[PDB]
Amino acid sequence: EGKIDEAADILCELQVETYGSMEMSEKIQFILEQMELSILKGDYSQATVLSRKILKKTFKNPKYESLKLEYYNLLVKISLHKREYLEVAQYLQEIYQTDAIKSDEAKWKPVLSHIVYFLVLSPYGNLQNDLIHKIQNDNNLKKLESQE
Amino acid sequence: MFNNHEIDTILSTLRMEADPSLHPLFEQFEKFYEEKLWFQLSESLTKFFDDAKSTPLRLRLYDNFVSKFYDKINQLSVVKYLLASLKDSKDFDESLKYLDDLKAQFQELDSKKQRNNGSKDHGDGILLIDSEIARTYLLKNDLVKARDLLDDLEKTLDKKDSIPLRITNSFYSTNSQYFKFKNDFNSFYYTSLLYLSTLEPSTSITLAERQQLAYDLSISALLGDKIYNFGELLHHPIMETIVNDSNYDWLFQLLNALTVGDFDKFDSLIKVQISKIPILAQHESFLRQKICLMTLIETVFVKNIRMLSFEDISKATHLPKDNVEHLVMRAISLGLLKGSIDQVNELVTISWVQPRIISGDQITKMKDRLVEWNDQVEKLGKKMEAR
Repeated sequence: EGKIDEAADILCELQVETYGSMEMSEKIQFILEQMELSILKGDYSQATVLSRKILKKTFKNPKYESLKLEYYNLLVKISLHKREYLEVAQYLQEIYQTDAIKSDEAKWKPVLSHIVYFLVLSPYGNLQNDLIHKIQNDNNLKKLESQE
Repeated sequence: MFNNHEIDTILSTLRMEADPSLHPLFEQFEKFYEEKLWFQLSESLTKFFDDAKSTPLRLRLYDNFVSKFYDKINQLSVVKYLLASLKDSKDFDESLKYLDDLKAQFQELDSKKQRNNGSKDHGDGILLIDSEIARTYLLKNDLVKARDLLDDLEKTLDKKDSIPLRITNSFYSTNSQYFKFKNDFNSFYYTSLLYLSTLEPSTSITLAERQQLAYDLSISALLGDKIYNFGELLHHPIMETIVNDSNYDWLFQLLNALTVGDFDKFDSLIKVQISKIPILAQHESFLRQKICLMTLIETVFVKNIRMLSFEDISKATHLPKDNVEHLVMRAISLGLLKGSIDQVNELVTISWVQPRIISGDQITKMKDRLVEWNDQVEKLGKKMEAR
């Protein structure tokens, strides 16, 4: 219908009321709808707080890469609106570790390029020092070499 | 000829009465093919001495001797030549097969003692075997996989390590080939130099191995600027374990060119193989500044003087001031200079960075200084003694 405001509100009451932590798979979906609604509304904040809480919970539990990536895809759309490049680098840095183990290196080597590349955009990076050292940052792909 | 049979019998018989690894028809083949003092391989202590003056082919013939071997002389001895034979015969496809045939924990540990690796002398199989699989794949195939193999050679090296030179020299040789491929010539120059110093006391003192490694050293020094200048070349041999000419002519000319700083002498020394490469020419200017800088600084240094002008460095390089300004700025970035350039004073105030090494001139001067210092201190000491 186009009732963005009304959908966002009904979702907000629900997720807290249903679940502290009992079932993640169902909780995460509801959270996903909210995030989508939150970008359009201009209400940046509610999503950011929700993304942070859910992420911690999933990492502690049995891990699944997929879930994480879905949090991130929404976040960056909010991040563009603000503009904290540091913020995107960190959030992507922790998902890089989940990618390391689980996922094949074709996804992985572009993610590496992307984190160093957010850190170029912003002035300095503490974080950058850690990444430049790696041995998979200075071989392989074109894109890795260009970035180093 | 007939030395295969003569040696092998007398040693087999002398030890245990039944000839334990010798069998009559294996001997017949090796006699038939060869006509030399050395045989392509042999058995026991004799195998060490007796290497091919052609190509080992009788490596498959030897495997029969390997099942029989242990009773006569130990198991640890087998890999020393047999895995090295496979690397020499340049058959890629068979080299790969045998490492899987012999492998690890199937003939390489029942009750024997483990030392690992066997380039020179001998040890247990495993760490040798790992070096061979990794070497044959690196040359053959993808770079990305050649790196992953390097990493595995690395984790195994760290876990288990030995007191002989054999392990160290194996790690060095495997990695060097990779660098040679890459345009990372500076890292190749660091690597090949390390291998040089391990090599000359022991392990691979065959002339072939000195000659290839030397050639790689000369090409890399010119391409790089990674570690000091031509002092490293004087101390260790790449022109006096082997030839002084035929692409080691270039070395003596490199020494003349660096001191003088002539571009023409740089142009003439390089021949087509080394020259075509895009890498060298930038790195020629880097080597020239470092050497010239070391000469001016020693001169002024006699107490604590480190002030050298734009004019001294411009002169040395034979480039105007503006080219030098950009050039020093690139060189400080690297950290080959740890002084600082004050643009509008037109003076460079330099905080030491120089290595100061290889002495003959420096010792005479040092001796003079040591004495002076001792006197200065002595007076201080006298005053304390007094009250």
